[PDB]
Amino acid sequence: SETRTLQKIREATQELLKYGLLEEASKPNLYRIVLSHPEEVTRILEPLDLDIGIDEIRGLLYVKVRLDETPAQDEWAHPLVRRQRL
DNA sequence: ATATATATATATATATATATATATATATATATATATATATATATATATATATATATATAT
Repeated sequence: SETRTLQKIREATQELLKYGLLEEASKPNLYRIVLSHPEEVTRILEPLDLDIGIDEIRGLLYVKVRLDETPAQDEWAHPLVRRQRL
C-alpha cells in the first residue's frame, strides 16, 4: 500500500546497526548500495542521532554519534551507544 | 519216623535312580566412579540512572 524503503537499503541499514560497520572487502553488494544512496541512509539514521562516517580510501562505513555541534556538553552521551572501558 | 526241600525273619551286598551338596566358571546386572561439556554462580572494574541531602529562592 504505502511506500516502503527499498529492500536493499533496509538490509544495509539493519546490518550497519547490528555490526556497526560495512566493508567492501566482505560485503560489496551492501557497501556499494549505501554509497550510491547516502542521502537515504543519512535520512534513516538522523532521527536516532546516528550518522555514517565513510572512509573511501580503506573501503569502510561506520556509525557514529550525530549529536549536536559542540553544545554546552563538552562530552557526548547517547542512550543506545553504551560506552565501555576495555 | 526218615530224608529231602522249602519257606520265614533279618541283615548284608550290589545295582539303579533320584536328589542334594559342593565347587567352579560364567554372564549378567548393577552400582559406581570418572570424565566431558555445559551451565551457573560469585567477584571486580566501570558506566549509567536513581534517589537523597543541602542550599537557594518565592510566598506568607
